Amino acid sequence: MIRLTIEETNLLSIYNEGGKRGLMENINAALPFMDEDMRELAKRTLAKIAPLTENEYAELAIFAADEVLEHHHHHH
Repeated sequence: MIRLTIEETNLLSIYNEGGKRGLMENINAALPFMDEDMRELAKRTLAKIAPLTENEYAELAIFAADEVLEHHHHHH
């Protein structure tokens, strides 16, 4: 298990679907629809999961996106 930051894992939380494969296909298809800062962050974080499989990304399973919820609270 690798250690990702809050910025990295929260961006993955936006497109997390179908393991890390569908996550990469979600991010790369929505790159022109994404923010510039989000896109430059995306290429760094996807390079972390590039040496990983669906198994290793399921161990991560978005761990670091709960810390930013206290800042605004999106009603869910």
